Amino acid sequence: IVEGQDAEVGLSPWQVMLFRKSPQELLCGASLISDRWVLTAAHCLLYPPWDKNFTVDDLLVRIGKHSRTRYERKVEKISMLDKIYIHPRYNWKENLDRDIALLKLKRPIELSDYIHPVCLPDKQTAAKLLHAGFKGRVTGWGNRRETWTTSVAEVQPSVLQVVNLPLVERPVCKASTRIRITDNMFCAGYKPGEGKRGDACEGDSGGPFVMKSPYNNRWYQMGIVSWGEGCDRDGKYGFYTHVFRLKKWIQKVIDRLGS
Amino acid sequence: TFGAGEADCGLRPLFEKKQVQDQTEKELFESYIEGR
Ligand SMILES: N=C(N)c1ccc(C[C@@H](NC(=O)CNS(=O)(=O)c2ccc3ccccc3c2)C(=O)N2CCCCC2)cc1
Repeated sequence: IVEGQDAEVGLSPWQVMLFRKSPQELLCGASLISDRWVLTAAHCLLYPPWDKNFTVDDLLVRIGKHSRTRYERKVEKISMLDKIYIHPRYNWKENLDRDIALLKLKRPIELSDYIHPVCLPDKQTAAKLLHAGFKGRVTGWGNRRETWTTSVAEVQPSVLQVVNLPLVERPVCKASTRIRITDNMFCAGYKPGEGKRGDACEGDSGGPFVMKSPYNNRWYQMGIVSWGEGCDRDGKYGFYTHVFRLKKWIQKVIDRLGS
Repeated sequence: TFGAGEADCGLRPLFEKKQVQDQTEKELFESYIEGR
């Protein structure tokens, strides 16, 4: 996260990280939506151009973390995945449309102080919170800046990163990229002029965009980090899976294949 | 202690349930009421 802060401990309990098992590697963030269902972007799993097609046995989910480096005895639950579900209409060969995926653990997790669900969005909360200028929050342990790929990249957060970014209005999102933008994504970050900066970057993909409701004082996931040109370039916005326009789906699979 | 499916949510333990507010929380709230 480009210009984030160090996060307060237990700040985003829903924060899961995907590792590849051997060789050990942070792959993506994700959110804990239930004690057995982790939400993530489709592209952490399947992007055929970079031969990425990750099997269920290739991955492992670290929940309850704060440090990126350290195994922390007391906080931390390592699960493994029973199923990897990716949208039929995930369109990699164009514009990452319907970039969502949903992972069933092998084993339910016991919630603790530090491991606790996101709310998914409802009609009223989507409609009430998703307005341009409203600030949401993106988190994760990924690159603090746009980097040339070396293995030890140096730019890697110690502690989980948080930033707060304004939702930007669709004409402006459309206008910032040649890539065809569709209705199930939204963009966020500052305009040129607005004094302030911020973005997600590599390895923050899959992680939450959350907003907090002043109704009932709970947090909901509005977005998932999906894509963008660079990290934190002028005139470029960060693009997020619109979780609600894929909520009609978000229900359906957990309730199709259910037991 | 109890188990179930996805239930109450979105209130963090060491914040909402303790009635404490985190560092950055106040930006989001200030953007909200600066719009509608
Ligand atoms: N908000 C940010 N600045 C941000 C967000 C996400 C990332 C990670 C993300 N990387 C990129 O989006 C690299 N930018 S990219 O090169 O402009 C890119 C690459 C391929 C695309 C294919 C379909 C649709 C859009 C595409 C965008 C990634 O791992 N992807 C897997 C490969 C396909 C692209 C996404 C980086 C930065």
